[PDB]
Amino acid sequence: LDCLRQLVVVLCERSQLQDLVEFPYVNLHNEVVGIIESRARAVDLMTHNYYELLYAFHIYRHNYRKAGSVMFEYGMRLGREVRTLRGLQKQVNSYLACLNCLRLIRPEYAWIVQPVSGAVYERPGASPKRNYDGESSAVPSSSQIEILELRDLEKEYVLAQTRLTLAKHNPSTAAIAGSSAAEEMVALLVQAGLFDTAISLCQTF
Amino acid sequence: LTRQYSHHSTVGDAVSQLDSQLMDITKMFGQYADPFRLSECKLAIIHCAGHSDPILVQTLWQDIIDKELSDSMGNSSVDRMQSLHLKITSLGKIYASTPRYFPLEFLVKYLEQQVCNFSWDAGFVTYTMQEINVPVPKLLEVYDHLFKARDPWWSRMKKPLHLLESIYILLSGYVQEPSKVPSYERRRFTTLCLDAISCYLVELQSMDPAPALLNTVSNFKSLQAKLERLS
Amino acid sequence: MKQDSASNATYTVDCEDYVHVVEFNPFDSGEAGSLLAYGGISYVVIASCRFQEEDSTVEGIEFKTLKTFHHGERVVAIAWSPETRCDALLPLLRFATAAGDKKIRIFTSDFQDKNEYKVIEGHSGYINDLVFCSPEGTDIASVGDDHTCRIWDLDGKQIAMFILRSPGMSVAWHPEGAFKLMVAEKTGTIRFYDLTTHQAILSLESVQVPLMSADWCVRNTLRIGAVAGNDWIIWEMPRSSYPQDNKPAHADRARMFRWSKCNENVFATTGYPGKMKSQIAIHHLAHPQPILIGTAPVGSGLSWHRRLPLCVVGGYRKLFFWLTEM
Repeated sequence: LDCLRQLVVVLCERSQLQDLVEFPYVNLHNEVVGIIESRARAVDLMTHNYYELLYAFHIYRHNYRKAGSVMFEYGMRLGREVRTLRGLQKQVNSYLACLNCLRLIRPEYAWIVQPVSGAVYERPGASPKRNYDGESSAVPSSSQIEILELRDLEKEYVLAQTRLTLAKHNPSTAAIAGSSAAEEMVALLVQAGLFDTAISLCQTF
Repeated sequence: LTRQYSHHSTVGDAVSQLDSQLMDITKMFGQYADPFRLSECKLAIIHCAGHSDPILVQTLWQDIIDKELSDSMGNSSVDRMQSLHLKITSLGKIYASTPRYFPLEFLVKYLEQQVCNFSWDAGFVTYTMQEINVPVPKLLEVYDHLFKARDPWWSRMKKPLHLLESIYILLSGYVQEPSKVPSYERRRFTTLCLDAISCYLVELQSMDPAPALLNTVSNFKSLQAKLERLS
Repeated sequence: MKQDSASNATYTVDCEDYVHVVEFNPFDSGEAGSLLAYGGISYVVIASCRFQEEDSTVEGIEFKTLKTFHHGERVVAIAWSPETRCDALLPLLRFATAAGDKKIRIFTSDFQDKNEYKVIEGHSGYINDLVFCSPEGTDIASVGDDHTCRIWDLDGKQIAMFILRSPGMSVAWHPEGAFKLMVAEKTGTIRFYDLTTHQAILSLESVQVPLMSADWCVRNTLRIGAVAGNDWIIWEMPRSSYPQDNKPAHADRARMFRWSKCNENVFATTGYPGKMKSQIAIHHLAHPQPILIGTAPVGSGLSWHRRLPLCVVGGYRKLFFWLTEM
């Protein structure tokens, strides 16, 4: 596992991404995915392409479901962390890539698994959140799991696309648009004068 | 000359000549700094002249270290360590801003060899370089290079884990005080430390299982878990 | 579309004349800089090279011409004597050249006024390669198109002669063994001779022909490398007379093969000089592809620096240097 961690790091630093995708990883596949996911979680979203690598890695092995899940996680993190015009454009592209992956799957299996919005992803290696009394707060033992269907991903895609259309029309709004709920986004589109996009958003939500 | 060579018959004449006029750097080097083996004054001369010979600079730093270690031979191991620390910190604060006259990789390598030779604290070089204001990321880059170079010297000295002990002390100091690294680079630096520790743990697993090696592996796993809380 | 990203040379030095051969001194000259010789149309130039990788006081490459010898003929091969020393109270420069007139010339110099050369005659064909005996420095081996390998003293007397079955293309002394000689023949046969017994010890056969160059690995005396046809070929002795590795080197034939003097797994090859550019390929045995691909205008010679993973090739009026990572 430590040699595998070293191999994945050195190949990513050398930009030898093809070899990393083509290797068979007999029984080590989940550990490689876990290492690249842990690094994709630790690194800045604008400087290194680890989500695009995880996506290429899953597409090459015909694992369209995990490929969709990774690109959806990428789109969600871009929406939270990178409130720039370029971040919103990458977010729309990652949700489109997710939708395309799920459309290649049979409709019966076309669902992604998410921990509910508010599940603290403890950064692996964050000091345990101590209460005021210095005790380790017991991990809330129910990461409620939300199952997202293709229709809910289409709503999130339309919401990201409407955020991008507003940010393209006024680049100063990109910071506000990135956090706006569907209701706030209708109010912002109406202020800009983008009524058809506001109507389309009202119909979808 | 007055302090170190007071008993030498030629020093009275040399001192009177040095009072009688301002001298050119070339004359100071060839007539005084060279004959009297004044390696600190030779280093100051080549710095002032803008003359850059990396081999000469390393030799002069070696002569300064070896002279300080020779002059202190009558003292306790702790006093010898402290004398060398004060010497290297004083000169390091002058030259560390000018990398052509402060050969950091040579100095770290050479001082770590002296720490092994005298059985000093493995923290000594890491502490001395931090007091000079050598950046923690730059010091880690040097130790990572020295470790990856696989110098047979460390195995011959029966101290193959020494550089990893110095790396552990350096990174433990960063984990205790993350303000030693500027806030804008801290996240990037913590990721570089996690990747480097992962590499060191893989190499330690390839070595023969000794009690010292198992302790080093435990220390690096503990350090990894502390760095993951700082990222 | 893989754009073969031909790497630019790490360093380039301009020369006064065309470079037809270049050789680093493989021996310790006691100077801080590496001695280099290059042969032109009518001259041999001796230079010192210092690199920033060995000396932090140098920015890039310091190249200094030390001496130019009038030769009168086109130089084809150069061999350094192990007695060559520049740091001595009496410096001694000694090297041998083979030229277009089929003669060997031994040059001896003190870098001052004492500049002497001896002419050695006896080859009836072109001399393709020549080398000094490394450890004693007293003897020169040479091979040529007359189907002979010849051994000469410094006095130009022929000590020994071996009759070959085809043109001799390369010659190398055993790095640790004063009486062991490798001779590579154009038909693909590499022979080992013992000079005490005057017998062939062993032979290797290349899977391709013509064999154009062979080199004995200094860091691993069991390894022989060569170029034949389009491929490079490696043998590991005494395990087999069959090659351990055979792989494509160049599309339009391989010309030169040389081992790195600092790494037993690194070697360079050169392609045949085409009309415009020669390819240079640096290989590492752990990799299926060259680690570096360079180009020189009409590539001439191939030599390795003694300590650095740095190779040199002459081309037109220039020397081109490529550094590889270790």
